Amino acid sequence: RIKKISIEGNIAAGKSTFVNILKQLSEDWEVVPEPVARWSNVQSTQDEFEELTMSQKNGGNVLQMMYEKPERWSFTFQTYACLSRIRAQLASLNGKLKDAEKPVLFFERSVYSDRYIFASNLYESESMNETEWTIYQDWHDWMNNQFGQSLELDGIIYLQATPETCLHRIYLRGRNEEQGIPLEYLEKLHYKHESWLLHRTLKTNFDYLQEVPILTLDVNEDFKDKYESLVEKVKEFLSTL
Amino acid sequence: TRIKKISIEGNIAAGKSTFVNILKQLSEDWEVVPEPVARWSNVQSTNGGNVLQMMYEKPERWSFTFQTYACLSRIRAQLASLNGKLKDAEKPVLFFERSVYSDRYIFASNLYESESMNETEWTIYQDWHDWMNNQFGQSLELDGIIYLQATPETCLHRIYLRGRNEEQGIPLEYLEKLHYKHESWLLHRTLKTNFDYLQEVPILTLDVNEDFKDKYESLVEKVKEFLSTL
Ligand SMILES: Nc1ncnc2c1ncn2[C@@H]1O[C@H](COP(=O)(O)OP(=O)(O)O)[C@@H](O)[C@H]1O
Ligand SMILES: Nc1ncnc2c1ncn2[C@@H]1O[C@H](COP(=O)(O)OP(=O)(O)O)[C@@H](O)[C@H]1O
Ligand SMILES: Cc1cn([C@H]2C[C@H](O)[C@@H](CO)O2)c(=O)nc1N
Ligand SMILES: Cc1cn([C@H]2C[C@H](O)[C@@H](CO)O2)c(=O)nc1N
Repeated sequence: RIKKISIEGNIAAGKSTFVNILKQLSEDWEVVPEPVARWSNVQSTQDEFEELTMSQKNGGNVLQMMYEKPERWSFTFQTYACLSRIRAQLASLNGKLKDAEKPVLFFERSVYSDRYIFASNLYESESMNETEWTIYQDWHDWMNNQFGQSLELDGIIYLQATPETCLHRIYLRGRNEEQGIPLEYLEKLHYKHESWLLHRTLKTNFDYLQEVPILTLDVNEDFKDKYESLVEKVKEFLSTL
Repeated sequence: TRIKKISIEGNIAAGKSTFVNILKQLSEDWEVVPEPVARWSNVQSTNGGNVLQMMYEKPERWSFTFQTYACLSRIRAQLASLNGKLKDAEKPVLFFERSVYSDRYIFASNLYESESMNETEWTIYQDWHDWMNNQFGQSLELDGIIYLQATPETCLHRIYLRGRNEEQGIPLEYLEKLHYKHESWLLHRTLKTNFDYLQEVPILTLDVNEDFKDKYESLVEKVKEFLSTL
């Protein structure tokens, strides 16, 4: 019964900012954030006895390892990115909004952006070879088939910001791992988003996506400047779902 | 599922595919899930890369990728076989050529120990494994284990007999390391896992060091009867 809406857009477009403010408008609205923290500090579960005397230690930073050496670390990062996402998304689908009249769960990105934007771009850039790309897609396909329609989207909200805006916002936010990202990299990700969500020319292995409704919102302005009209557009869009 | 799931464990070229292929023929109630080794030497969706070779040749670069794919393809194969085969059989048994537990606590673990995977790769692999099995752990849980015991020297010889190109450079001491993990898991039972049910699972240990021209009859009957106790 929970409607599932993906917020899509480039790095530092303003997705987290927008959606976590937006969700306050209704007790029936919740967000699943992207597990970026879990990527910059890699941890696995402690044993039940061990956790009582041993601290959960800071782990490696796979996000940073990927940015430093994408040709070595991209496949590892993308596999983990998508696994951590699915785990978090399924749990919120299963455990939240059990008392909502019109429950909406907003996902910060989707398994589709993992594959068709980010990993695809890494492949195109030869940061993943043929074997890695085949394995990744094989895995991604298998996992999607395993769930029925459970993660399937009801709608996508595309926050469209220029590569230049995103580059500035990466600096504003100050994530250490992202400070070396050049404009050329953001432009590549921009183009993939435009093909997928705006021009709608991008073909995926998931045919329902060809027909999922998409709301495109320009987020280039300062947050106060367009927020009202954005909220109005979002609410009108949800009414149609 | 009411399908009995039995894992066949043992070192490289101990004789597991050979044994399970013999076993299979005893009843129409018995099926096998082989390791999809062909998918590992020829990477393809559903002539590609040989990720088995890439791992053996460059294990600090390729071990994690290989271990992830191997386990993923096993879970895929094992689940398919449950979903479709036997079910409606009298006393269904499914024999697995290895398990998700040997993937992790034998193969991947040895790679981490040998520094072929770093801390980050090992932590990611364990997180991946815990989760992948939290969904599919229940449906794949083992009823029994058959441990096919062969010396590292026997295994090295059989690697030669079989002639898989990728394996011809594996040294005796690599086989020794895998042997020690098997014995610790299945004989000494000193290897502890994240899966508490396993400590309860009965194990039939079979010595397969001898030429099969010899004592194979006893072994097979001895399985037929182990399964009666389950
Ligand atoms: N419309 C906006 N105007 C000014 N700053 C913004 C706007 N939207 C987001 N930000 C800021 O830009 C940075 C990136 O936003 P964030 O929501 O973290 O992006 P994303 O979730 O898409 O990666 C943050 O520092 C946030 O303060
Ligand atoms: N008991 C045995 N005696 C003689 N040869 C054997 C015996 N078991 C296996 N072999 C041979 O050894 C090789 C490895 O056996 P295989 O069943 O493929 O091993 P695994 O599946 O354990 O890797 C094959 O060439 C096989 O014909
Ligand atoms: C989903 C996702 C995100 N990122 C990066 C972009 C940001 O630097 C950080 C947070 O989204 O992770 C990535 O490389 N690949 C992905 N599949
Ligand atoms: C399951 C499994 C197998 N192998 C190797 C041993 C053999 O060379 C080949 C076929 O089992 O793959 C491996 O390195 N890691 C695994 N998790």
